[PDB]
Amino acid sequence: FNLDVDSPAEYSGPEGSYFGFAVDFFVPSASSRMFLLVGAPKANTTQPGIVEGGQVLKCDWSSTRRCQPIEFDATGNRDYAKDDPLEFKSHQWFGASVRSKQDKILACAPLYHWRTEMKQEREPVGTCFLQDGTKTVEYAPCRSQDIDADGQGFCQGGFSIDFTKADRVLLGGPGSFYWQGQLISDQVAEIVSKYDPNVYSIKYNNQLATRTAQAIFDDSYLGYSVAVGDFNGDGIDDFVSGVPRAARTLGMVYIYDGKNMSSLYNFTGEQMAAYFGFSVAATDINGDDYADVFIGAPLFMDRGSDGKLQEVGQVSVSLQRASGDFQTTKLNGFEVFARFGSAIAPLGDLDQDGFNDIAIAAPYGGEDKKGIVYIFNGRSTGLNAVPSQILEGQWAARSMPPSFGYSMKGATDIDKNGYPDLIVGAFGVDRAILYRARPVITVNAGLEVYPSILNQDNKTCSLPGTALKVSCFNVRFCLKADGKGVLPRKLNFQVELLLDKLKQKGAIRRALFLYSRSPSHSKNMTISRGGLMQCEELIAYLRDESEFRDKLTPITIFMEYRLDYRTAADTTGLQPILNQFTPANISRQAHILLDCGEDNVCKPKLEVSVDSDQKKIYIGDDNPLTLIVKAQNQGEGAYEAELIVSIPLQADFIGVVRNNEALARLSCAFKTENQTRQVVCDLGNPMKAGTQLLAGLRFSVHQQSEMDTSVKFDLQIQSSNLFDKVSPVVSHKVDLAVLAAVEIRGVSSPDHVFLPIPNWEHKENPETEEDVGPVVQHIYELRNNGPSSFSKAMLHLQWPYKYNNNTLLYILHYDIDGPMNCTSDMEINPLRIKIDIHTLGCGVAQCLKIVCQVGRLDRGKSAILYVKSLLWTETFMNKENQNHSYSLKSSASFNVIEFPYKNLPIEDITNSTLVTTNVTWGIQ
Amino acid sequence: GPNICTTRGVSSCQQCLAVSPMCAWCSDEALPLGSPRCDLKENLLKDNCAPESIEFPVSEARVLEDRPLSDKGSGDSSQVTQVSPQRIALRLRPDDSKNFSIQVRQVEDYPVDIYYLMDLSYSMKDDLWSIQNLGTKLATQMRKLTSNLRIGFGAFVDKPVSPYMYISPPEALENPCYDMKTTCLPMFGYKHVLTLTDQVTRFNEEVKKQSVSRNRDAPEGGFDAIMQATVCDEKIGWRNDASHLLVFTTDAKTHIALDGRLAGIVQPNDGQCHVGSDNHYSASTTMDYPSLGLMTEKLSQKNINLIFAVTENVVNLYQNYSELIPGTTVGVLSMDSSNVLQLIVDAYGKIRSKVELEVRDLPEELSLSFNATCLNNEVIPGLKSCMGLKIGDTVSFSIEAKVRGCPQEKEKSFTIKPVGFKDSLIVQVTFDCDCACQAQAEPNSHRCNNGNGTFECGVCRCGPGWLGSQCECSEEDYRPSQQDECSPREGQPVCSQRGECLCGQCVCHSSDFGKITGKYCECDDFSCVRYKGEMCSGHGQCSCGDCLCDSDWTGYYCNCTTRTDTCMSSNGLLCSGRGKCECGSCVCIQPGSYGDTCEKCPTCPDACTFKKECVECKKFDRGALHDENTCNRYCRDEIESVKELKDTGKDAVNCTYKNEDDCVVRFQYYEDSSGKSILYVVEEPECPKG
Amino acid sequence: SDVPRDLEVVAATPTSLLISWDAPAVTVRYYRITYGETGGNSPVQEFTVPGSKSTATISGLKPGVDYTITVYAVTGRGDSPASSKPISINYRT
Ligand SMILES: *[C@@H]1O[C@H](CO)[C@@H](O[C@@H]2O[C@H](CO)[C@@H](O[C@@H]3O[C@H](CO[C@@H]4O[C@H](CO)[C@@H](O[C@H]5O[C@H](CO)[C@@H](O)[C@H](O)[C@@H]5O)[C@H](O)[C@@H]4O)[C@@H](O)[C@H](O[C@H]4O[C@H](CO)[C@@H](O)[C@H](O)[C@@H]4O)[C@@H]3O)[C@H](O)[C@H]2NC(C)=O)[C@H](O)[C@H]1NC(C)=O
Ligand SMILES: *[C@@H]1O[C@H](CO)[C@@H](O[C@@H]2O[C@H](CO)[C@@H](O[C@@H]3O[C@H](CO)[C@@H](O)[C@H](O[C@H]4O[C@H](CO)[C@@H](O)[C@H](O)[C@@H]4O)[C@@H]3O)[C@H](O)[C@H]2NC(C)=O)[C@H](O)[C@H]1NC(C)=O
Ligand SMILES: *[C@@H]1O[C@H](CO)[C@@H](O[C@@H]2O[C@H](CO)[C@@H](O[C@@H]3O[C@H](CO)[C@@H](O)[C@H](O[C@H]4O[C@H](CO)[C@@H](O)[C@H](O)[C@@H]4O)[C@@H]3O)[C@H](O)[C@H]2NC(C)=O)[C@H](O)[C@H]1NC(C)=O
Ligand SMILES: *[C@@H]1O[C@H](CO)[C@@H](O[C@@H]2O[C@H](CO)[C@@H](O)[C@H](O)[C@H]2NC(C)=O)[C@H](O)[C@H]1NC(C)=O
Ligand SMILES: *[C@@H]1O[C@H](CO)[C@@H](O[C@@H]2O[C@H](CO)[C@@H](O)[C@H](O)[C@H]2NC(C)=O)[C@H](O)[C@H]1NC(C)=O
Ligand SMILES: *[C@@H]1O[C@H](CO)[C@@H](O[C@@H]2O[C@H](CO)[C@@H](O)[C@H](O)[C@H]2NC(C)=O)[C@H](O)[C@H]1NC(C)=O
Ligand SMILES: *[C@@H]1O[C@H](CO)[C@@H](O[C@@H]2O[C@H](CO)[C@@H](O)[C@H](O)[C@H]2NC(C)=O)[C@H](O)[C@H]1NC(C)=O
Ligand SMILES: *[C@@H]1O[C@H](CO)[C@@H](O)[C@H](O)[C@H]1NC(C)=O
Ligand SMILES: *[C@@H]1O[C@H](CO)[C@@H](O)[C@H](O)[C@H]1NC(C)=O
Ligand SMILES: *[C@@H]1O[C@H](CO)[C@@H](O)[C@H](O)[C@H]1NC(C)=O
Ligand SMILES: [Mn+2]
Ligand SMILES: [Mn+2]
Ligand SMILES: [Mn+2]
Ligand SMILES: [Mn+2]
Ligand SMILES: [Mn+2]
Ligand SMILES: [Mn+2]
Ligand SMILES: [Mn+2]
Repeated sequence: FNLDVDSPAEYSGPEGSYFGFAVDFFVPSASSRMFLLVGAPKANTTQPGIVEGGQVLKCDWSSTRRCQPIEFDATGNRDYAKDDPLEFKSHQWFGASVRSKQDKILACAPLYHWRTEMKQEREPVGTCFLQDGTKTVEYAPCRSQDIDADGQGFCQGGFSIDFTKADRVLLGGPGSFYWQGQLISDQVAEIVSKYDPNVYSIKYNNQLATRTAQAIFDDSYLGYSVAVGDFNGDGIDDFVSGVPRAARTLGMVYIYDGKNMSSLYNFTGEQMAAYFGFSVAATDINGDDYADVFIGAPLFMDRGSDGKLQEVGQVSVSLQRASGDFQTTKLNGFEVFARFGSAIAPLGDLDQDGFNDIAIAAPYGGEDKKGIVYIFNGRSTGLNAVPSQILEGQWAARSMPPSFGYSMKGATDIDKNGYPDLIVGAFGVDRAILYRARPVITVNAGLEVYPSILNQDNKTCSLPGTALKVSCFNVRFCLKADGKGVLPRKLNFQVELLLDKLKQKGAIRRALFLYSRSPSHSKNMTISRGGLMQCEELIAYLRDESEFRDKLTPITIFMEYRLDYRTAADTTGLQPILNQFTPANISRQAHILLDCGEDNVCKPKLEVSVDSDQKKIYIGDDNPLTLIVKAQNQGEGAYEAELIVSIPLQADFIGVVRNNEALARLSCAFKTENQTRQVVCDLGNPMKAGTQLLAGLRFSVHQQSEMDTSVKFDLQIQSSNLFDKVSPVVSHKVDLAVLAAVEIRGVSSPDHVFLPIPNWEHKENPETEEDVGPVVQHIYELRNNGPSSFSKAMLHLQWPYKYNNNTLLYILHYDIDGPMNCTSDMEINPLRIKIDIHTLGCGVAQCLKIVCQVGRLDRGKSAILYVKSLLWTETFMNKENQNHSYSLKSSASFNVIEFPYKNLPIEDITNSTLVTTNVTWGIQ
Repeated sequence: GPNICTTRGVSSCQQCLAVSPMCAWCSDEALPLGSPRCDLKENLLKDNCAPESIEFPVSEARVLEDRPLSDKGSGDSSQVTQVSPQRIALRLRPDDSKNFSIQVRQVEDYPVDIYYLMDLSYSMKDDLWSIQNLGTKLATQMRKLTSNLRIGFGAFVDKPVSPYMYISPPEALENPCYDMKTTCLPMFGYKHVLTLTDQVTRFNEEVKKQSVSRNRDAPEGGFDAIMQATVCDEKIGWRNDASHLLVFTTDAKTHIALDGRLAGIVQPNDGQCHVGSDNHYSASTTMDYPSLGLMTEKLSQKNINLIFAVTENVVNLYQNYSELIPGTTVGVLSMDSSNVLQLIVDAYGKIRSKVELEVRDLPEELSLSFNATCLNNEVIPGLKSCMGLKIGDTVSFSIEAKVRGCPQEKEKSFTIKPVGFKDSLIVQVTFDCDCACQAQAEPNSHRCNNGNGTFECGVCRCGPGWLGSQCECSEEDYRPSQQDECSPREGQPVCSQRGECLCGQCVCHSSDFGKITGKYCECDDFSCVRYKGEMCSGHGQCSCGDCLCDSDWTGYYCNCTTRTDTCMSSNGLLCSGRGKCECGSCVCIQPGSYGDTCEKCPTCPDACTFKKECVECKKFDRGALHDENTCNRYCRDEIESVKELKDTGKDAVNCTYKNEDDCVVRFQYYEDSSGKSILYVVEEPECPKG
Repeated sequence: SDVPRDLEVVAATPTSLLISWDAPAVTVRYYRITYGETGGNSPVQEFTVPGSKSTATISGLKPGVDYTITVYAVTGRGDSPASSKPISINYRT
């Protein structure tokens, strides 16, 4: 919120050069000056026979906004033979990626083409150049004896580059190995020391590079974007690269170890063609010292209010934790086709809040495709997802979109104001803009009113112009100003005081200042540092009792401060801005003395009562807990009476009951501060004697861990009176109950089997299902529905194994879905396998019992048992009374034996169900 | 007695028109005072007060143009009408709603335009057998559904730039095949070949001439061709009032947007027509591949249906791609089974098997509700689409239009149309907000009393600080001079606390974080009901402690959603037919059914138990599915009676049951072979003897 | 240049078969074995085997019916079909 948008620094390169396609800071160690590095990959060069070779310019921040190109190559290409160009610098896009660490700078030409050394060709291997002050070396890892599309010939290395804290270059390229992509890393000192101008393919020691993979990974575009950060125990930055065409175009982000190229972690997009991994970034946003991952998906499509698909873009935020398991949150774009996740730039800590902040840009968003950049402050909870400021680039469109964004670099203080600044490049207009942060002054103000209770008949101080006695009081207000970074020694505030702000709106003015004779007064103030609060003493009187109708309405003294901005010597001008969330004013109320008794002081008797209403609230559900409160004042009037409802932990406020006539519509607010969450409700200002109120308060209780027994609420009435200003503390609790509705269901497929059975031949020694009979399958489901969950339970199955020594339903194999183990008292498949109505239950037949152990079925989940059996055809017909209706009845019982919540009274859950398979005759 | 109108809108005329749509207003200053002027309905008719001066705007929805629905797609019809009505005039007073209805019909013999996009890259030389015949065979199976259809085609390879193309020794520029000891054609972007015409001979002759080219990048980027064939109307020749089919064929995967950055292409696809008279994509080198969203947007604007006909290996890819572009189907290209012949007609059947309404240019201030009547007055609510349809069927939609306030507009318009059709319903929107006699006011001062005052139609109210029945208020305030019943009963304190009651009209602003209004100032406009950390869940405004939810949101807390999309299952039926959709989440109502889409049903009737009802329906004409006339609509599964033969067996479910005639019917059904509901019923079931 | 062939028959039992061939001389991801009856009969089944092994094995019990096999060597990267050409043998049970 502290970026200054009124007067930034605008740098412009030649048109058509894509000036601003890449930006970074140049902070040399040999100079106290700093510079802006801007890439212009389509710029023309003095290089002989080279058209649009591209270049990188050094822009001076001091004055004149003048930019000068940094000279890397300045030469022609090369020769393999008489007329056989050994390389092609034309349209090589040199400067498409620019990165700088300390005095080292690295620029690359991803479209540089080679021809190699074997056969005539043009292969976009790409190349880079590393220069330190004087010496310039060429760096082209993908230019090697591994050629064509199978090798590194099409790699276009230098597409994305980055530096580590160990001065190791991380360089990716999408085209290696039929566009699988590749990451190549080398020591900076090794690059320069090993450089031989007479050797085109240079072998570097201690090079970390990914190898080719299976062709399934082709066209992944690994190395499209890269970033650095450490995600393991070591201090050495580890490699992070987005690979947008990976995972059947879903998009992925690969993380590799900094020690060796071994893979560490993976991310995957949830939507195809969204280009998940188009841009990546690494910062710690929660200040927990663990770097956290940011992944851009500018083509991602969310769904609007009507549910239609629309492309707003999406950015993935993954917080690294102690164990290493990321906690990932997503945020979406705002304008359609704006491509929100196009560029993700860490800007450091912009506000100096102690937590780093980040910037995300939508280059084709804003007003008529002008571009827009959103910045987001981080905090302890992680990255807070709402723009604290919006950067809207204003530039016309000549040929292509003036992409504002698509190139950003932050986390560097160029003005030396103690605050990091931000560069946003726009290659559509061939321009780059530098925004400067502001000092962020945090002002602490306070207001105290003297004898806040006014006695109408106490006329002590009066000097209103040949004085006559009048009732008086003093207004004292103090002002503290402090900040971080560079900022002037003293600040100038403009304070405005308003008396009885509630009135004066088509109403009588009830209080005036003594000397001013006015309801309002203003004064110019000056503070220097924190804890230096400077106050002023003003005397405001109260008009005569007969001049107005008086009121029970309190007199609200309203202080407002301005802080006109004159600051930041030279450097155009830089206006410090106040804190993000800060009061622009404060109020305090005074009351006229009325009905306080002969003691001339109001001493209320406050008492708060509460009824249980619902006695029980169940564990896993969200419950409509309503508390009826009885607020009584049996004493004298209590000023600024408020009902304080302390809701701990899982409890969150819903609202107040408007539907009930017997209950009050009193306005309540949910307030969290000083590590205390609670509900405040106005009982009246003042709350008059004999006042009794009834109002309900709805909440929703989920849980905190487990086995908390009951939940406790705290109710107290408090007021601003000098004595007896509070009620007692009345706490009310409601017991948590365990209720989990568990049902057991079963089906048989088929429900019936019609005898005789097609193609049935009895075999003396059965071999397959064809030799036994059809397939009867019983499915039993044990499902937990109720809010609570059970930790362990038992399941009993009774199967009609045999009737009179011959098999009824021959069980082959049973499977289990969910958390359940099962055991059969009789061996399944003793013979193995390849692959009126008379009721037959396990009671009247031989029983094959299956006992299963079940555990940990939560609210949603359930447990299943699939029993696949063959009907034994050989048993039927015969002396089995061929024509008779048989129903095969299998029973299943369940019993819940344990619960995860202890110290809570529990009740056993048991129920049974039966599954029948009816075998009958269609012809008699 | 006292009502909502007499408690809020007594301040003015226009402010009285916006309290509730039931409120009214009284002009005709004869016999003033004695009653509120903002009362409603016949309460102002109780008092005489009934000249033309009475103000009671009534929201109207009137049909301007309604032509009858057409029957056949010939040229002797009206013009052609698949939507009744066509133009509707809508007049709305603030915070009021009126509802209307619309019929949509798929008409028989509707002309069909088919444009072919063919991949000519080297990977397609093996699959080039499908281009042969085509126009001759394309017509034959299309003759059943549509006479007077027109065909045409164009080709694409890839972007003729950096790595995609061969910049290798110059003989590979003219002949990209120098390696492999063969000769092929030079590559190109999208290339228009044959505009839509009548002659199939002109088609087959020009089709056989096509040969294959070569590029080295595996994704071919046919999306470039899709974008151009959609946005170029004249070059392609897309007709109007005809079905637009764009069929896409490729051997392998495709480029998506942002892929062109490797080629040095940073310019996003503008979605314009860059095809010149030379029938080439001029911007193929200069601008990137079109994104799915831009393809989706432009596809529906031109009412063009996209069809994916791809190789079996890459089918699941484009099948997954098609889910992101609703209204597009995918089919398998193979030398066995159905192939091109019955493929396209099935794809065209799928497109015409669904009817969904799309809304263009809908103003922000009003929202639309949809109950869908698809099958014989089933009045399914909350849904703007009907599935499971055949050509010749007609569906109905009831639509409610409710506006929140009115932004003092003259006229707006929005279009409701079925997706993929030219026929549309245009709704003209006009808002009645200002009183008719408001313009009669003569603006200058002294019109009411003592000069320096305000006025309106049947209204006098003095200015700030003056604020009286004619002109007087506090800064004298006398005695209260009445309680003015600032409360509904005199046994209650001053009006809604909040700055007490002054000089009759209760003045209570207090300026605190919002605006406070009312006759007694009972309307806070800021204090409201909150669901989770936000007021009205951030999806609605707050008026007098009540939430007015934004479009596509309902409920007291405004946390309920109109969307049925997240309630849709894999089969396309909401909640898998096992439940009902409420607030965007399915509530399953069936024994043993659960899941987000209610797709999980481990314990419930399986296979035949559902389908044995359909065979009695279709084959035996026996009821319980034939009673509600849901036979042809519900189960479209084709039933072919087989003679005595249950085959050697594949993945299948063999199912038997006994009918009303006590005969055992045996049948079975195959699972998906390219997908189908095919069902075989054995003729001559088993019955008793005699 | 690059193709399967040199197709032998090694192991013979009362059923099944064993097929061996020579490598296409270029890097191979895997192979695809396809077989069916002679004439214009029913469609053909196919399976897969790795590319570092020159052999394959298939199960099942069927009569001869003038059986003929095919094996697909799948090698393709970039815009080209992932195959070279199907080759075949003719053997009876
Ligand atoms: C994040 O996502 C990344 C992308 O998915 C993951 O990277 C992927 O991880 C896979 C798991 O490690 C890995 O698969 C392994 O590949 C290697 C490749 O070495 C081979 O060496 C041989 C050289 O000729 C060839 O092997 C034969 O097999 C292939 C089929 O794979 C045949 O087609 C060949 O003709 C050849 O006969 C290959 O050409 C290849 O170059 C394999 O060695 C590994 O084998 C493992 O499994 C076998 C059992 O199948 C074990 O016996 C053996 O000991 C190994 O454990 C794997 O197949 C992917 O290559 C890799 N892809 C990329 C682009 O990095 C990444 O792991 C993931 N990280 C996290 C943290 O989730
Ligand atoms: C860097 O320098 C290079 C070369 O010095 C420069 O590229 C040049 O750009 C111009 C214009 O952008 C090119 O000139 C064109 O030539 C073609 C023929 O090849 C013409 O058709 C072009 O348009 C003409 O004709 C149109 C009618 O058909 C007219 O409407 C139009 O006005 C023109 O008259 C145009 O003349 C020139 O070929 C290149 N040279 C190259 C590529 O070598 C580049 O613009 C410079 N970039 C920067 C950032 O400085
Ligand atoms: C009739 O009205 C007059 C005023 O109109 C009133 O005189 C006021 O009396 C109160 C107390 O009775 C005074 O308040 C205190 O005055 C002492 C004087 O030294 C101060 O020290 C006190 O300072 C407090 O606040 C400081 C913060 O600013 C604290 O740091 C400090 O520790 C004290 O807490 C306090 O101001 C008040 O100043 C006078 N006012 C005037 C104008 O004299 C009189 O009392 C009323 N009559 C009756 C019978 O009460
Ligand atoms: C790659 O680097 C990592 C850490 O620098 C190492 O990975 C170890 O691999 C061995 C395999 O024998 C494991 O026993 C260790 O637990 C791994 N350590 C980790 C994951 O931190 C290893 O030194 C390097 N080489 C590899 C993995 O081949
Ligand atoms: C005085 O301060 C208050 C709160 O500090 C501000 O008034 C509103 O405060 C709410 C938050 O409770 C904001 O949402 C509003 O945007 C604020 N209103 C305005 C006009 O800023 C404000 O800083 C000051 N308000 C007045 C009336 O002076
Ligand atoms: C077991 O489950 C049944 C549901 O199958 C429930 O019993 C129902 O309610 C009463 C018992 O309160 C029975 O008399 C009814 O017959 C049951 N309703 C039915 C079957 O629809 C209950 O959850 C459990 N009942 C017992 C006795 O354990
Ligand atoms: C959709 O169906 C409902 C049937 O309930 C129609 O009527 C609504 O019914 C309830 C009140 O019983 C409420 O949702 C609305 O007040 C009713 N709408 C009215 C009266 O217009 C509803 O109208 C139907 N929607 C459309 C667009 O026809
Ligand atoms: C099933 O048994 C395994 C060990 O055999 C055990 O690890 C697992 O926890 C058991 N599951 C249940 C639900 O008892
Ligand atoms: C509005 O309500 C229902 C919607 O189906 C309908 O019966 C009624 O006629 C509609 N009213 C108008 C005026 O269309
Ligand atoms: C297609 O999508 C499904 C789920 O939507 C996924 O399981 C499958 O792997 C995907 N396959 C392809 C080829 O996209
Ligand atoms: Mn590390
Ligand atoms: Mn962190
Ligand atoms: Mn700075
Ligand atoms: Mn007292
Ligand atoms: Mn092919
Ligand atoms: Mn290609
Ligand atoms: Mn191809």
